[PDB]
Amino acid sequence: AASDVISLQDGTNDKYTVSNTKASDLVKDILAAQNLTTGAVILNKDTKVTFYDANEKDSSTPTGDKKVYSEQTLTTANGNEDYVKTTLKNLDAGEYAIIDLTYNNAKTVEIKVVAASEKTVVVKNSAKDIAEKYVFEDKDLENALKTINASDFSKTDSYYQVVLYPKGKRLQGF
Amino acid sequence: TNYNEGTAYGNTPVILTLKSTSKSNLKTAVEELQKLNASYSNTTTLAGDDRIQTAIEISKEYYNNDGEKSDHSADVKENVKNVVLVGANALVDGLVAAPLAAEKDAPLLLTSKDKLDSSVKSEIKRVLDLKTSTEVTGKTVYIAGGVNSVSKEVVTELESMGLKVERFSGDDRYETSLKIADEIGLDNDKAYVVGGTGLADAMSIASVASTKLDGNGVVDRTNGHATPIVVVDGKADKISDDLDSFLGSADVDIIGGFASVSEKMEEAISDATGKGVTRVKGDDRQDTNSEVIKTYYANDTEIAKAAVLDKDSGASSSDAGVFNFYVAKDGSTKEDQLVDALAVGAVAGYKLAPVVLATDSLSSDQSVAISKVVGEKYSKDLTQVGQGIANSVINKIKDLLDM
Repeated sequence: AASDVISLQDGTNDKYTVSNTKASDLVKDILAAQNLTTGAVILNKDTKVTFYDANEKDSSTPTGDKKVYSEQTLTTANGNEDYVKTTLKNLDAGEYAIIDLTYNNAKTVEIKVVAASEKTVVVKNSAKDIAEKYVFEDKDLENALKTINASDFSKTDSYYQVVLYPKGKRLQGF
Repeated sequence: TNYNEGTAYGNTPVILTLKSTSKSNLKTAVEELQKLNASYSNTTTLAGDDRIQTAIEISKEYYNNDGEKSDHSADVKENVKNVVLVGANALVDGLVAAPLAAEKDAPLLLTSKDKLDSSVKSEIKRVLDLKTSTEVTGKTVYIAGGVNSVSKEVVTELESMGLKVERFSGDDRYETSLKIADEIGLDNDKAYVVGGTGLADAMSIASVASTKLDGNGVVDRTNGHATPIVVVDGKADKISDDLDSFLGSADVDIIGGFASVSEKMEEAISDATGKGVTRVKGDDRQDTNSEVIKTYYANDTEIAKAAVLDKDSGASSSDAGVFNFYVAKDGSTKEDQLVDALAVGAVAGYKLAPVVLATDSLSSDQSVAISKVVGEKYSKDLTQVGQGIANSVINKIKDLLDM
């Protein structure tokens, strides 16, 4: 719901990742939040969707990767709801998008849509199969520990949880 | 629609959510994941089905493969012009060949007695960049051992490759070691002494001997010189004239206990030199191994100061520590299993790394020694050499290395 996009700027965090398998609702929520007529915080109607390919580089672009497709301002007025939804859903490996959100609060949030499935592991030796198949950056795994090792660290719906993004798949058989 | 809490990677295959009721179970899962993730850049295993193949694996890793870097984080030599060759069943002949391999910028390879192995002949061609299109010139193979260790047939085949061959050998362990030491020379006014039965003691010190020092004792892997090792009988009263004329007036450190080198021999060397002899001793292989590590790889030593400058060039002498480590067998069950540490010695000199000798268990002295010399801020590295070292040992060393 539009609540979900407005919540993104409720805290000091302004960097998020959404799975492309949720592209329909994502776009729904973004348009819903910018079409809000009565909420205390409303998303501006300037939401910009830029597309990149990670497997080809360009140091001049903000992400450092060569841009692909067309830069879109997603609004119901611009009628580009279907191009963005279908492009996101049909992203191939290595292609992604940065959606830049601006609010009437004058706040900004960045959402990254990656061609990735969502999977939840519940825990140990469990880490073995995770590390055999995928490769991670240590700073990410370190920061994960830095949040687990804080007094502020709380449970999410009866569960302590952290979210990890592998850089890619590890070569197996060697 | 989950709005996950961070920026991902372009090639992120899956968005993993690790969850648990217990903060402890989640803590260990992510901790173990960090360690198992770094193990692919932390640990290496250079091993083969036998001694001959293992030495080839070390040559493939550090010589003419990826090039030389200024951090000393890649190859010992990229343009290799020399090779040191030893008999695979003749450890006693090549015992002190590691500092020779260091001075000659050469891999140390192993061959069979009678006829050169095709495996090794291919390796020599590889590391020396021998091709049938160019004249084979300026390329030398130094054989450490006698005709009973490396045959005459090996030499004639090495000569059919266009290679120059130089043998270093004598009538026994001690003459051969003296011939090798005489090639290296006393540019650092020092020599290391070991006993004829102190095979594990020579393997512990090979690392330190192969470390190229400059004139002031700083570590110069560019214009520096290694230190020779000499084998002595022990349980004997006099030194030969050859050893006397070699040693002259140079500093001497005897590695090993009094069963390896007697007090009588210690005083003999003392008198010929006219100087005091140092002794790094222990009661066993692993005790002498620990003592070598504690002594020569301590924080105040030059090896530690140079080893941190390879991790970060702007590091102070207060950051000194050891960051690279090697582990091989100790040869308690079978003494010839020490030959896996002979090939690595010169490499440990370049990488500024001790060699831990342990097959089935890591002694308590070794554990304390590693904890006292290991670095603090930067990452650590562990290379296992050979097959057959117990997982007990590797995990223990990894714990000590913050790994």
